[PDB]
Amino acid sequence: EYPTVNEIPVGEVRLYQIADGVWSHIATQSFDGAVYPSNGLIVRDGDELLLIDTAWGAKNTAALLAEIEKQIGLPVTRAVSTHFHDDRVGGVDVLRKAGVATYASPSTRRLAEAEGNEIPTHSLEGLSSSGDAVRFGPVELFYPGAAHSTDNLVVYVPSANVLYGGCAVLALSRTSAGNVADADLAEWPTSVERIQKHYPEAEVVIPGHGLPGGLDLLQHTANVVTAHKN
Ligand SMILES: [Zn+2]
Ligand SMILES: [Zn+2]
Ligand SMILES: [Zn+2]
Repeated sequence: EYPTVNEIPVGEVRLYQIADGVWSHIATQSFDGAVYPSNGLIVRDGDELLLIDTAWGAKNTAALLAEIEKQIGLPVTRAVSTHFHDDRVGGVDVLRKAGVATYASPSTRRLAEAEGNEIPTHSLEGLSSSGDAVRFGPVELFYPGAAHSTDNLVVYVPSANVLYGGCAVLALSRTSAGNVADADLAEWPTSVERIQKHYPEAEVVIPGHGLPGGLDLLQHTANVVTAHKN
């Protein structure tokens, strides 16, 4: 029942309910000759919402806000981008203009600036080194170490044991490590191991692109990245 890339035209956004007050959002985008799906998260924060990642671009993110209004009907007040690529920060300006407080680590902000991407405005403190974790409303933010990018964060929702891996975690469908332009292939398996050790009770694991699954998405990722690296 999870929305697939084949089912979502570019410009449309789907929501998928994972638990009471937890949704993923799914969008698609034209990239490097293909159409890719992309996931983010929505977590209820009292009578407000916390958004994890944009929907990969301004038009997609505007559609996301519209979809949230008609499906959930609570305001997005804060957003966190989990690394500096456009599928995570592309749309930050739309969010900011809509009244949303956009957040990222200092590293992500720096890298977004350097890449010419939109820059989340507010800085997350306490995430500078491997293994660091902080609470942020209804979620925990965790820096597992460099992986898909040097700055990538993962997000855990303890109310539902939902682990949002973002792009540091690969879907089972991936046969390569994907876009590795900014990746640390040497560190990535160790960073996955940190996630495995810190979140052993995760029920659901959501990758940055493609279908959610269980904990074996983590070991899958380590396996693919190690094979790639070799
Ligand atoms: Zn990325
Ligand atoms: Zn602000
Ligand atoms: Zn990605």
